[PDB]
Amino acid sequence: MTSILQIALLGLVLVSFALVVGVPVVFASPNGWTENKGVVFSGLSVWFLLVFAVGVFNSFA
Amino acid sequence: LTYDELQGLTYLQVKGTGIANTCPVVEQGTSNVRELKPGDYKLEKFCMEPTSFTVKEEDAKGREEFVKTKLLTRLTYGLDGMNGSMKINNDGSVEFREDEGLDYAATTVKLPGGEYVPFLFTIKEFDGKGTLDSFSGDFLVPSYRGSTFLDPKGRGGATGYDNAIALPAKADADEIQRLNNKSYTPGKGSAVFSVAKVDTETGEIAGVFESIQPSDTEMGAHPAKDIKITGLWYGQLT
Amino acid sequence: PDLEKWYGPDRKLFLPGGLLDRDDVPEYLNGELAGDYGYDPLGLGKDEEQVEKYRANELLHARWAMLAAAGIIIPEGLQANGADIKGGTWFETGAEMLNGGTLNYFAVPFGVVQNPLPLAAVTLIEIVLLGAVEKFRVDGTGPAGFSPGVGKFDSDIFDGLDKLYPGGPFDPLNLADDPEVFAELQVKEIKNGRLAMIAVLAFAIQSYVTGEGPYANITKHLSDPFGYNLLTVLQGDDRVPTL
Amino acid sequence: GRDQETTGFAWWAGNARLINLSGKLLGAHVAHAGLIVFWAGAMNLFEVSHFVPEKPMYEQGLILLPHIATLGYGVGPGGEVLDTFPYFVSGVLHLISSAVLGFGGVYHSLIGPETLEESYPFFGYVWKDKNKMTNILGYHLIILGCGAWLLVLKALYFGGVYDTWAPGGGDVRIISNPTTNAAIIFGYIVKSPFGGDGWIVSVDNLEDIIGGHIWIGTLCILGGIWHIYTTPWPWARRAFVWSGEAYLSYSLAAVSLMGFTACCFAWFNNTAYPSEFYGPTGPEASQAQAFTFLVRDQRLGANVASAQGPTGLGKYLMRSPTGEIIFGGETMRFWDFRGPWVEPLRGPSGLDLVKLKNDIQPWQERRAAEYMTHAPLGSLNSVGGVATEINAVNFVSPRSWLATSHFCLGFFFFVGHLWHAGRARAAAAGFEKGIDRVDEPVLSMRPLD
Amino acid sequence: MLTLKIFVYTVVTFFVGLFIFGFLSNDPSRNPGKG
Amino acid sequence: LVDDRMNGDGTGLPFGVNDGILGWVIAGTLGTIWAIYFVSQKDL
Amino acid sequence: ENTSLWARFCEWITSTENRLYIGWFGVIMIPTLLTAISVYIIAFIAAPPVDIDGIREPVSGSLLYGNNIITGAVVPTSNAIGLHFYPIWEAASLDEWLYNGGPYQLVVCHFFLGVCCYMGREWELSYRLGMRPWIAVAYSAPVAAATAVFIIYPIGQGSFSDGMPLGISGTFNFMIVFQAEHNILMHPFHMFGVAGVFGGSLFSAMHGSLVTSSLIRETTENESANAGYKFGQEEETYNIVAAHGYFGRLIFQYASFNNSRSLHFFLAVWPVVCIWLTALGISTMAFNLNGFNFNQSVVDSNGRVLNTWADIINRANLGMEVMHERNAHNFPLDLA
Ligand code: CLA
Ligand code: CLA
Ligand code: CLA
Ligand code: CLA
Ligand SMILES: CCCCCCCCCCCCCCCCCC(=O)OC[C@H](CO)OC(=O)CCCCCCCCCCCCCCCCC
Ligand SMILES: CC1=C(/C=C/C(C)=C/C=C/C(C)=C/C=C/C=C(C)/C=C/C=C(C)/C=C/C2=C(C)CCCC2(C)C)C(C)(C)CCC1
Ligand SMILES: CC1=C(/C=C/C(C)=C/C=C/C(C)=C/C=C/C=C(C)/C=C/C=C(C)/C=C/C2=C(C)CCCC2(C)C)C(C)(C)CCC1
Ligand SMILES: [Cl-]
Ligand SMILES: [Cl-]
Ligand SMILES: [Fe+2]
Ligand code: NA
Repeated sequence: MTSILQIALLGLVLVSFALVVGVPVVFASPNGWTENKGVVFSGLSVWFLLVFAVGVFNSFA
Repeated sequence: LTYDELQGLTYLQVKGTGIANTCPVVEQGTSNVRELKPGDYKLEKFCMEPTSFTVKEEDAKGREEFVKTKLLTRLTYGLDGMNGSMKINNDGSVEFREDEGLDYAATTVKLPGGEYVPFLFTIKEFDGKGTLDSFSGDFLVPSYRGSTFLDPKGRGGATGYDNAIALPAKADADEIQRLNNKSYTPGKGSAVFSVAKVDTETGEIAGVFESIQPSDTEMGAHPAKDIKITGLWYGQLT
Repeated sequence: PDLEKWYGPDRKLFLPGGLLDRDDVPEYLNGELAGDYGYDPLGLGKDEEQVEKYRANELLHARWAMLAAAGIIIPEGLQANGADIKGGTWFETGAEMLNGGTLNYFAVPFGVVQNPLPLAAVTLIEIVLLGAVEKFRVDGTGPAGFSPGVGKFDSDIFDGLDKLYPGGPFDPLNLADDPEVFAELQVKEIKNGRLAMIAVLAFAIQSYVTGEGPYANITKHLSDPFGYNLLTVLQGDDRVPTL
Repeated sequence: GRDQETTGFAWWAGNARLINLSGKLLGAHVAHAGLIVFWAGAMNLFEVSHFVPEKPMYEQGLILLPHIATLGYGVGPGGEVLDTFPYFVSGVLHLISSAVLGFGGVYHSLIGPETLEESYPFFGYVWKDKNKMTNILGYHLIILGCGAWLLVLKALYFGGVYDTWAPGGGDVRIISNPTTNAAIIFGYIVKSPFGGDGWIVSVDNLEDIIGGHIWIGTLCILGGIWHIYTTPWPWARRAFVWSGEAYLSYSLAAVSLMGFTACCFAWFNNTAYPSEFYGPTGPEASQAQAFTFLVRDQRLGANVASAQGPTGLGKYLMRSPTGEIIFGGETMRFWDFRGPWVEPLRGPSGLDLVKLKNDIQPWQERRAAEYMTHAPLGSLNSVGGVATEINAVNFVSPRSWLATSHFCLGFFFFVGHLWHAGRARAAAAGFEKGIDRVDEPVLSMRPLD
Repeated sequence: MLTLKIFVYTVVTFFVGLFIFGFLSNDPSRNPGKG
Repeated sequence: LVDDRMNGDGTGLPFGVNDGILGWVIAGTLGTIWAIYFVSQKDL
Repeated sequence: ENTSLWARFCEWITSTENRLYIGWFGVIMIPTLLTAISVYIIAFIAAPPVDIDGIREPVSGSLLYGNNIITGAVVPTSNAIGLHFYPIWEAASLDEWLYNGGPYQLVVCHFFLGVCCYMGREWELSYRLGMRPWIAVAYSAPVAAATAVFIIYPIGQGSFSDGMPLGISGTFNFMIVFQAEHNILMHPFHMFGVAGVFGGSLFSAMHGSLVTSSLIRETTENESANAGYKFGQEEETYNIVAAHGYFGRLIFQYASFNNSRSLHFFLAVWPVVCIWLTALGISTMAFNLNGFNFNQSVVDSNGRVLNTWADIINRANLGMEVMHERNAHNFPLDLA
């Protein structure tokens, strides 16, 4: 059950890397925030679910 | 201030107060003196405290007298924690032996005229033979500085140049006592003690003393001066 | 006052302005009901008929779950500090009177009286009482009166009343005649109800997970914050230290 | 953002452009808060990544783990590490909270509202609005009081804090009955900063620590309520400058004093900075040298009260300028030191002679030996010892690193306070740009200067 | 020495009080400019 | 003892006052300066 | 209407019309600096020997005690005192106070107060004159250095005996002992300080020679060139463009200072920031951070240690170590 924790954590790192690249360029693009709301919220929701998943799966690891 | 409540105060209650240089004073007890139980005694926690320092000063008109001096150092002169043994006889004949403990204190005083007089206020290796009212004797006085000390131009007994090397032509001249020979020979001091305010219940005594010792000689240099010291002393028995 | 923060076009939404432009709300939630945050990711509202029909069930769930939250947190705490309750914990209170073991009722401050009536009588009067009340609720028909707000009212008052908000007989203390304060209190009621619904569902899942009551949960958590939480309880037993 | 033609401030002063831009200002602040929380998480995880179970935390260049361990996490009797999971949890919570704060900072910096006045009057402010300036001050004072009370709660009911003064080498102890006496609390404040008193750096017991924290938390909450419910008095209005750069200058002078105080706390205090976790202080290492050279020469059959130095003073024991017995040598200058490894040997007369001869303890002797061998002496290469020593030991004390860095930061922040105090006064006066060239004040003054 | 200590103490608190109340006495109004 | 001193070092002595007349003259001098400052108000 | 005694005194203190501006910073500066000046002169002339090292080896320090201008110094406070705040009323006698280095502590405290209030008074005169306020920021560099050698190094080392002796040969002694313990030459902040004063002389001669190179003709060979400049004149007295073209075609045409404003900003900022860095060099070596340690850095394949220039520095450092405080040491490692 450790392998699922490393997969969840590395997925969290990839999500955070994409967020560091994407959230500023989505914010500062012309009229890009108005059309990328859904993808940014999707990234943040997956990020939060993976943080909670890693935290919970550490209690079983 | 007795020895009982001295132990009752912590470090921080005497820290910086000056109490730590004060010998205990037996408030209770009697002054009859003769009621001391004679016997083979090993006194422990001997305490010593000066109350005046005087220096013999030579005057042009020939008057030789002890002058009042200003203590240049702060409260670093009293002596505590000395040990030894003493005997008391039937008639009152007492001999005093002092062997180990903090029995010395480097002290510096100012003659009127601004002359620094360093002297090692010492009582080490004291043999006080006499009676209970008064008992006197000699005590060993180390010079001041040890041989490994070196003066501002190197030199000194154990470690140094043995020569004023700052000028390469004054190698052998009338400064013999300054560079050729360094003398640290330990001298002998004269002290007088007195006992008052004895306590036979807890085996503790008090009294005043009277010491006379020379100063530092600057390692075989300008003459020393005799230092008359007066104060109070405290001790306990066995 | 300040009813322009819960109704109208300018009202507190379920997301602030940066993450939710005001044009992103469903058109059928434009500030007409108490507790309208424009919260609808899944289209269950459709239009105003279905919204107020679902609000009926929301309000009944709220008015049940609030009393429920009080009824789960209070007697367990009373027993924990020392009342003679014997069954304050909610997921095992029903197990007390399985063998005739009737519960002890606390009429605080003058209580700890034994309830001398068994489970069969409890359930028979519980159905015949609340079934009568719920048949009254759908019909708006009530036999007798003597409410403190209006005394000894006859049955010709529940007709004409507003459904889900029947003032008068159900309003002994009034304090709702001003439509302004009535709207403010409607927002207060629905928000307290949603909070208590979240609280009681949290009570349920906390009980299923930790095997104990929520007052025990909050008490042990306040005693040891890091030593007693979700990540502590799912550990099972200790943790191999990393030294 | 903007350019120079619309702001008048160049890029090397570009943050000045957002003095009047409240939303971007708030975003820059919370993005910075994200940076602080990010460094705390990143460095904390880096430290637990570079942590060796055997060596103590001062040998390994650790500066955050000693803070957490002082709080009483993962340590037990004597200071050995029981687990690093509390440190890992602290680091991870800090990293994730920094991610959230950085999202907020990036949001208000890039697409957040320009000013918070026209729409959110609770948050939007002008710098000359003394009521709302005190309101924000009161909010932050309530937050500070809540943090101080969090430390009080941690010391009272949440495991206790680490005490180095408890017997047996010290341990994590629960604080019971903190000193709430106002005289004891404020006598530290009114105290002189010099030797023997040390101002507030000489707080030497956890009861005084937690009592002072009770006092600061309650006074901070009270001041928060007072500031939210009042407006500054006319004497304060006359005494002060009421621009944003002036408020910044006040904050800079305050945190500069705080940085200097933290320098002195790291260098001198050993109860808030336990020597097991942070290494020995300078005085501690000197007294440790004299102490272990006393006990070595005792075990080699020698007398300690005798054997004066080359100066006739006492190689092992002398008397302090007030009277009580102290360690001989140049370490006499550090006679003011008080540590848990000297107090069981120290009585009313200073160092007790019979206690120092007989009542030695093995853990005290080892602690003195290690506090010799790991003195706060080192280079910038992290080469231990004096500047003439070999390149063989890799050690510079965390006390040395903290004291040096925070003196540097305190000094520059005092200078920044000068810069902002002067510029805020000149901007309120109309001098920030130069002399007017036709209404020059010196030309209206008499000659002869 | 105690007399000297009381004298220096009253001198210092006098001059420091002068400094405190001089900077309380409306100091941002001493400028020679407009503002 | 050989000479008289204050021995005021250490002791956590507040404001360095060993006798109450020191605190009284500090408070009194600050008070006199405050008195002249206060009565010399409603000026400029 | 302005008749009250405090307001009249306030207008006297804050007045620009004084020959020397006093201000509210000057009402703290002037007594403190006068006290420090008085005690320093009196101590330099007639101070009896001072036990600096605490080992009963008093150092003379004063002219009447056989010193000259180069050798006389107000000797630092006793090492037995440490940092224990020794004023006159703490001492039993003036004799004891003079023995334990009291004048040094008096001068140091008053001088630190005096320089802090001097920097404040520079700000306050700039405020009452309608000036811009950062000359005090520029003066914060020598103030920082004075505090680093009179306050911070004694605080970090535990004893005011560690402070710089108020003298010339005492200053040299402070440097020799300092390099012995800390190896200041191998410190980047001190290297920055040396670069700062070398660049200060560089840019002082540079700017003075460029302004003097581009002086405008108003006078004759009879009259000194300064006689072409009139006090308070509106026209600029030299050709900035000519000097700038000179410097550009001298080193690099683009990499010159086209703004005289920016040029004078650079002149101000360079030695000020470098003296800031080297003052923190002293301040960080107070808490034993020291210079670089490059001893036995290079070794051969067979492990033998090659001597290096840093190792020659180390040899000189050992000579500076063992001889300094020759009698004050009782133990091998010099942690104190
Ligand atoms: C000092 C911090 C601070 C302040 C004063 C503000 C202020 C404001 N924000 Mg904001 N924000 C912040 C931080 C802050 N924010 C952070 C860190 C984030 C990232 C999560 C956001 C993300 C954010 C968004 C997406 C939006 C705002 C918006 C707004 C504006 C009004 C709506 C609102 O309340 O937002 C709501 C913010 C929250 C609901 C976050 C939860 C706050 C709760 C109360 C936490 C309780 C605090 C508690 C003490 C924890 C602190 C721990 C501490 C020790 C670190 C308002 C002026 C809106 C706006 O721009 O209007 C156009 C908007 O859309 N903010
Ligand atoms: C603590 C450091 C810090 C912070 C927080 C800020 C913050 C800010 N600066 Mg600034 N600045 C700084 C340092 C800093 N600066 C320094 C050192 C300089 C000197 C070079 C400047 C010079 C400067 C100038 C000249 C200006 C600003 C301006 C601004 C504001 C708007 C910038 C903008 O939106 O343009 C757009 C910027 C971008 C599109 C690039 C940013 C992309 C992202 C945010 C970079 C970080 C990515 C990050 C990892 C993503 C995290 C996401 C999260 C989910 C984890 C803003 C609030 C402007 C201003 O004052 O407003 C009027 C302005 O003109 N600054
Ligand atoms: C390059 C920038 C930089 C860096 C990397 C650091 C780094 C550091 N500084 Mg710092 N500082 C800086 C700049 C910097 N500083 C500047 C420019 C100044 C102004 C001159 C300061 C002034 C300063 C002071 C005054 C202090 C530090 C201190 C510290 C150290 C600990 C930080 C800390 O914990 O503070 C504290 C963190 C907070 C106050 C945020 C809130 C945290 C809450 C309140 C703690 C909750 C704990 C709670 C009890 C947990 C229990 C939970 C529950 C059960 C109750 C740390 C290594 C400290 C130190 O070690 O002294 C040497 C210290 O006292 N610094
Ligand atoms: C939290 C404290 C703080 C805050 C909020 C501000 C805020 C501000 N300052 Mg400021 N300042 C401060 C402290 C602070 N300062 C300190 C401590 C100093 C040192 C004396 C200065 C000196 C200063 C000057 C000279 C100026 C400002 C200016 C400004 C304004 C524009 C800043 C800008 O964008 O420049 C841009 C930022 C950069 C170009 C980056 C600077 C890069 C530095 C040189 C690198 C240093 C990093 C290095 C690791 C430091 C190590 C030293 C030490 C830790 C060992 C702005 C409102 C300007 C102003 O007055 O506008 C009104 C301006 O002229 N400040
Ligand atoms: C060892 C003891 C010395 C310790 C020093 C600290 C003592 C406690 C003083 C703390 C008072 C906090 C002052 C904040 C407001 C000052 C601004 C002001 O001034 O604002 C000024 C403002 C202007 O209208 O007036 C006002 O707000 C009214 C001013 C309120 C200040 C009250 C002063 C208390 C009594 C003053 C001395 C008693 C006088 C006796 C001597 C007189 C001659 C014999
Ligand atoms: C605006 C602006 C700017 C910026 C600012 C800032 C400051 C920002 C920020 C921000 C931030 C502040 C960020 C942060 C973040 C964070 C993150 C992104 C995170 C995360 C996470 C993760 C993913 C992790 C993981 C892990 C764990 C959990 C532990 C173990 C290990 C690991 C690591 C794996 C600048 C200056 C440029 C310019 C101007 C403008
Ligand atoms: C926690 C703790 C504690 C406690 C503490 C406390 C309690 C603190 C506090 C405190 C306080 C309570 C403080 C206060 C302060 C203040 C200050 C420091 C200030 C200021 C300012 C100034 C300097 C002013 C100025 C001026 C004048 C003079 C007049 C005019 C105006 C002006 C502004 C210019 C203790 C130590 C016990 C222990 C440890 C821990
Ligand atoms: Cl030397
Ligand atoms: Cl030594
Ligand atoms: Fe020029
Ligand atoms: Na030596």
